[PDB]
Amino acid sequence: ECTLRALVEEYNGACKEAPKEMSKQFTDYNTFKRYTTSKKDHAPQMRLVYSVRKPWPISMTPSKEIPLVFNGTKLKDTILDLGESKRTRANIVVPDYWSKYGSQTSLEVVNAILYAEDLKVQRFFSTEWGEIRYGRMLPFRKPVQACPTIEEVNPASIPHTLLQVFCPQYTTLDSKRKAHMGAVEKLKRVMEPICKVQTQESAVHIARSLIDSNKKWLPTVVDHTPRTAEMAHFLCSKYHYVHTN
Amino acid sequence: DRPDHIDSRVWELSETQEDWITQVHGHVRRVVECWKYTICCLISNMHTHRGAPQYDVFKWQDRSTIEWICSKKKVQYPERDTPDLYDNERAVAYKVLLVSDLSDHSPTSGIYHDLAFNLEGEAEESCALVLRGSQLQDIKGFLCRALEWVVSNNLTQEVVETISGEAKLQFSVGTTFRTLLKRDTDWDVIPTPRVEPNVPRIEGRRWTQMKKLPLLKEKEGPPSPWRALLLGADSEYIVCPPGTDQEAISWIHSQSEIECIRESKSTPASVITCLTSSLQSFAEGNPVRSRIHEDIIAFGINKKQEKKQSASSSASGEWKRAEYQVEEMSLPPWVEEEMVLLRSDQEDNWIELEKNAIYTEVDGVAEGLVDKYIEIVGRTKVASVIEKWQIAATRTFSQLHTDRSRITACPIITRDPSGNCQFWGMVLLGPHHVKRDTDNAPLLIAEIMGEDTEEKYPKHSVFSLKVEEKQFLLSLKITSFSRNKLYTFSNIRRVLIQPASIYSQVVLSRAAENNSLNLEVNPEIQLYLEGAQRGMTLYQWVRMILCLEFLMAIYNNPQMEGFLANMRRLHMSRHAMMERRQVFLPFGSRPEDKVNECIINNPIVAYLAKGWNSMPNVYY
Amino acid sequence: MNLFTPLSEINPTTTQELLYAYTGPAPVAYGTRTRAVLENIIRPYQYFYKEPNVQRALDIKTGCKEPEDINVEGPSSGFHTASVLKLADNFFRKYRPAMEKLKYWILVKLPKLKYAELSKGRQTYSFIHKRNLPAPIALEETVEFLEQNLRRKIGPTLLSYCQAIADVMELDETTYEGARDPRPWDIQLEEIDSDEEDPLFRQVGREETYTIKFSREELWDQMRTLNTMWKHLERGRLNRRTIATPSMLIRGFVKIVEDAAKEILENVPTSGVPVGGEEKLAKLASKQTFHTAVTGELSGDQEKFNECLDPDAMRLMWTVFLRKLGCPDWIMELFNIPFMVFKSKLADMGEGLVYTKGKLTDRKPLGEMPSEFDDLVRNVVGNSISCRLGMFMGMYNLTSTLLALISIEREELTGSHVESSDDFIHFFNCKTHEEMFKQAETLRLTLKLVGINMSPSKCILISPAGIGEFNSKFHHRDFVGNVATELPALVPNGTNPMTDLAMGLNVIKHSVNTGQMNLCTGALAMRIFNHAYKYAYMALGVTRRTRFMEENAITPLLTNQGASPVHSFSTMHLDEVALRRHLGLLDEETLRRILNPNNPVTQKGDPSMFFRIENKMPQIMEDYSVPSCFKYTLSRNRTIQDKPHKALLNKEERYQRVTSIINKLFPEVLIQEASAPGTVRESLKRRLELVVERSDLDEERKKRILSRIF
RNA sequence: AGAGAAAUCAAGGCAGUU
RNA sequence: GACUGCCUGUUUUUGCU
Ligand SMILES: Nc1nc2c(ncn2[C@@H]2O[C@H](COP(=O)(O)CP(=O)(O)OP(=O)(O)O)[C@@H](O)[C@H]2O)c(=O)[nH]1
Repeated sequence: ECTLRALVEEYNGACKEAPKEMSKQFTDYNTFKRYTTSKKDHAPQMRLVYSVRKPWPISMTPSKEIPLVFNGTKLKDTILDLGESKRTRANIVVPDYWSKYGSQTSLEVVNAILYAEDLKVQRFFSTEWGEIRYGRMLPFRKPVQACPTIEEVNPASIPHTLLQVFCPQYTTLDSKRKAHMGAVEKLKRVMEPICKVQTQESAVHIARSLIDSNKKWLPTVVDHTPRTAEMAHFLCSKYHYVHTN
Repeated sequence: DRPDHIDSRVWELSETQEDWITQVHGHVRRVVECWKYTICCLISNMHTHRGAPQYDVFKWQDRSTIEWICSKKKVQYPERDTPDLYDNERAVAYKVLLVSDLSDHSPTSGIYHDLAFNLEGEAEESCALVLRGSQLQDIKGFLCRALEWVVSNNLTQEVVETISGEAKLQFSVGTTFRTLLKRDTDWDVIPTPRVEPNVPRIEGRRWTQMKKLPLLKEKEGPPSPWRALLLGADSEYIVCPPGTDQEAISWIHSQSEIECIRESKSTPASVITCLTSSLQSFAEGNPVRSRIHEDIIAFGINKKQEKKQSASSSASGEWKRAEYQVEEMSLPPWVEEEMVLLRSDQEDNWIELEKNAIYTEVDGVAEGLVDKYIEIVGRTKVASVIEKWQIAATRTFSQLHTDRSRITACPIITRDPSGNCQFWGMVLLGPHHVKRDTDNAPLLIAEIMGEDTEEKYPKHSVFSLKVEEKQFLLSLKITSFSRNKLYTFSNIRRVLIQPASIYSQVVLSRAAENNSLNLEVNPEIQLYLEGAQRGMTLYQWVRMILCLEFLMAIYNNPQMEGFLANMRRLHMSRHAMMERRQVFLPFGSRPEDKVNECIINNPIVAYLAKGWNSMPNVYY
Repeated sequence: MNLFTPLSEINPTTTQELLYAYTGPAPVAYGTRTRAVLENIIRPYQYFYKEPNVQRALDIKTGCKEPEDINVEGPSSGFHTASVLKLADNFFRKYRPAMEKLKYWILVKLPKLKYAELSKGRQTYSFIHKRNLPAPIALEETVEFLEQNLRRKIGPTLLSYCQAIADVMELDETTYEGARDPRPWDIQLEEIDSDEEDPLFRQVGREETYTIKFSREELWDQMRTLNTMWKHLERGRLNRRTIATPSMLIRGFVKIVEDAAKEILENVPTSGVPVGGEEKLAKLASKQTFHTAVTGELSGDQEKFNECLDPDAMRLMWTVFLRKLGCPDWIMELFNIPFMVFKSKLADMGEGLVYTKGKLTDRKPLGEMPSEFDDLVRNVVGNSISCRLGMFMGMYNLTSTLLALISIEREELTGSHVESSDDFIHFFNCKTHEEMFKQAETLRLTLKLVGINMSPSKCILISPAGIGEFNSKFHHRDFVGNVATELPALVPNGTNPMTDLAMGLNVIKHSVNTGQMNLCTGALAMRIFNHAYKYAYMALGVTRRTRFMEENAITPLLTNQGASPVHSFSTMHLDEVALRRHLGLLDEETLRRILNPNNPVTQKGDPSMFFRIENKMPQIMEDYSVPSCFKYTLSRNRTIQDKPHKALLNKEERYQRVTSIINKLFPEVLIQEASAPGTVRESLKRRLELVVERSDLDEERKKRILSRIF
């Protein structure tokens, strides 16, 4: 396979160009995965308007599918971005150009990246709402599971359950025990199209979304089921309550 | 620091297997683990079975490769009791257990058959049977070297302690760091004060009841001039023929005459040429023009250098500390008339917000309340001023390249439902290189006026504008405005939310008590107007609320923030007294002193303070 | 203001929303912070004695004072040692489950805390660059400093990092030997990965080596040094405050104590500092079992909180707690280092007091010429000044709340108390008004015992309970929402249109869920946010994006593209893309094209993102928006050029390459933390061998693949 | 000038030349 | 001095808990 050859070449290049960073500790990955000089979470609201209007306002990794000039408009720069090794700048309309003239993925990948959201939308659009009744309702807060999950799993065994979904060959027998066998095959069958080494940084997030139960304080009148809690913002209030069936 | 018998390779491999430094006798434990790993290596020195080596070292190896090997060998081991090495010629896994007794066989685990040595070199009889002699002599030599190193350093108690039990966590503060620590405290690291724990009885003070609400200080001085960026209620538009911005500006520039009715020394009358040049350039098509000689005065080009040079030229001889005075000002008369004209009914809705989707009966109810609220507060002058402020701020902050060296024109043009353009004015962004949030971008705002005062607009320069047998007054002020304020005024339409919340609460509470929504409730609400109690309809009230919130927003400053923050306590105390409740205060309690320290010159703060000092102060 | 006070229909408490001006500009601080820092450091030295005497109060090391010395009619700085000891014991005797959980945290979770958790913070003062740097960079340089002056490898745990810090100060002299660009004004370009028509260049920068010499005293000062700054965009005060950041050499020590304090506080029923421990006060308000009793309600604030507190009293309270649980002495020697470094604290001054000569002004240090802070000149160390008494910043809010809570625990005080740093609320339930007055005065005096110092003009007691205030939440028979607090957060963020839309809907939904918004307010906020969203992302009127869509015939199919809104008040939890797919707005082709994994513009992220409104307490927000082509990030800021320390960019790109070779070979570092013992090179080599050997290929192919690895 | 409020902005650096 | 070009608009000592 050429993938192994590419991995070996990338390892050799990283060894050559960064001798010191390769002499670090593997446990330091938890701290240099975030090593950047950028300050983008520092008051981002107050810079948006003139940042998307600045020349070369967007960050876009070099590729051959984006022409330099399309219909007289320069879409991308020929200079790698500052502080970036595999990332350069482009024009703000590059997303718009890609939305029509870009490459296409498979129909199965779309149903995988949009799985949890699709279940949320179908859950919302498969309920016969009752009639709104008005009154001096008393909403009280109580820790309730936010959104429905595919299967009930202890929050302490979620990492050990996802490890059997993505990398079952890189785990011990203890993690094999402390995993919810029953939630691993469903996640595998719904995430196989994106279990590749390119969408594995996005599949873990959504797969965790299907399986993680986060207790959150939500207003209620009657006790929430886990399905009537993601929609509590409009089913209950201090003046109205609609009774779902 | 490495022992001589311990190889460099095993030492480097051991360096990070366990956290030696925070363990009791960590170096000794590292040396013992190196002994065990070296013993395991000597057991598997070039000895092979079939085609692969007879023993596979499972100690100090990556866990994933160990799992791979175990899968090849059809075995599985727990991580916290994993074997040390595996023998493929006898299908058993082994572990090194250097011990002292050599008599306590005591099989540690039934998963791996354990190998124990007496630390003198001899092997427990089972291990002696199950291993070949050359390995035994190799371990004999390695251990005699280990113990000569031990006796050379007097570590026998440490090594027996390590081979006895597991590691113990610890933390160590050195003698030198302790002395540095104790330089500024009378106690040591672990405080042991020689006093008997008790709670003393101290005599305090009495708590006084607030019989009457505090009276805020009405400050005295010259009335506060209007200091907002735009003109507020005294702002009008010119109904231009329908078209685009360029066509409207061309019409305005061609069909106009400019004459000075009132010139202020703050903004000279020679900066009108800048506005005319900008209008001509924007009409020609290019919204950005070069610099003219009148721009140096209208935008403060090289102002810093000339002021610095003048300050250097004229200087005192003491170098005293810097004292800054904030001039005291009284409530100007224009606040009430501003609040009145901002409530004037208009002909069209000035709040045009795209509706959201509707999917549920709840959704339609939510969009009915908002629709009715926009119907209430959209056909009102305050809505017009909010709209003009939003277009002005957005067109100045979006054209704020934030790094530019030429003058940019940003007309304030809106469209009526009939399509006719409405020219409210034009902001002129000048040479700006703002980086810090305190930096000010030069501005030159031309605005259509409704009435000149000379008491409310002292710095503005009023001009007469003649467009098609109609008379308009054009103000022209030189201002500097910061990026943060341009940002927060581009989202000025958020001021419509606080007035909306009050209306929403009233309507929804009436629906809750009536068990049904109406959407056409016009309740009477009692307020202390002109000092007396009168009942008003909540459609004028939300309008008053909206105008007051708009005036507060455009006049927000540290004085307003402090006044509002320290005044909520007094408002809550009034609410408590209205319910026939008693309010008590601590000894040195003067809650009005934190409100009175923020009343300096802000006109809206003075208006609110006067409104408070027109209310009942005792609730019998 | 008579318009904001209704007399019918709705209560004046319901109009507390109108007493906020949050849609206007937020106060911003101008100029030097040195005066506000010197006036923050001198206040603890002015409240120690009942009569102000700074000169005598400058010799106090431990702020212990006698009961008759406490100023009962003013702010009192200091504590009473015997009272602290007794109150820390009374707080231990009650709330014993909390102490058991603290012991559990000490013996289990404390040993398993990693020092990589110091990289999840924000701007940290660097003792090497003498500037504020992001937490990952400061942590990396501190570990590299400690791994070369100690000549050993620091363990992954926080205890290893603390031990390394405690061991590096034993050395007389230390070195750094860092890297910098000699000539940052010479940007050279080379051709990388492209020689085919469309070239791709990068910026190459030189990297020379420079060394900094620290003696023991200079390194000690850098450990004590607190970089100060203005607190911009603070709302609700007339005067501007200063805030400071501790160095990375003390942050681990601080984090241990703060995590233990959090473990205590999330189990004591009298603490409101934890975010989930705020809804308990709703129950305390709903507690109406009063019957013919004189039940008052006191709501107030503490004056000079970070100025009247002494680190020694807090240290003593922690020592009492640990010694009464039963703990090894190194536990009590680990929980006390933070407070003994923050007793020798060296706060950083500004650039100099403003002295004027006529019209021109010059920035000059404290020592030069007299001023109003001439008493503190003896505490000046370089451009920094020492301050034994006082905290000077709210770095310990958790343990300060703990001190207040141990002060609460007495016998005659039989009321309900909720404490959160400076702001608090207390409920009295007595038999007569005089007993309630005694309890209130006893509460005041007990807070003054340890130096909590209730503000006289900010605490208001209502004799019939029912009206109060706690952290901008007003109470009248129930807690009503306050929509005005959320208004500063309804502006779209600055990350990308998808994340901006998701976070805007999440904020509005959270506001609705807390009762701060309702049907009409939520829908109007959504409409306003949608208009701002469309304007801010080049989707209104004639703009470059709309133009490029016009000539190129690209129809708008997203809200950020100018399409009609799809989200509604019911559909706030839903994603834009899935909602549009379900209703038929994104048929199949654009969806297969914008969600393509090969998008060159999309950037991977985290469903949890930073969310601060305006210099308030940072929060966390969920971002479930799918990684479409519209989930991008802005261009990198280029101010770092023309600076000597631009070599951090080369280190950052090298670390990005090392992170890219990882996350491909190790797919288990996305689910849990990295725990493999060893270097990066060895682990990567072993995983290469493991993946190639486990793969199904010819053995000759396999060994040929292995041969290239080097 | 102005913005503004307890002190700042009203461009700042670097290279070469001079 | 200024005077020829280059660079920067959050990274300049300045958004912490
Ligand atoms: N570290 C931080 N602490 C904060 C922040 N905001 C508030 N606080 C803390 O809250 C408290 C604020 O109270 P102050 O000490 O300013 C006393 P008071 O509120 O009475 O103000 P004055 O009357 O002006 O002294 C104090 O402990 C601060 O450290 C913040 O952003 N960071």
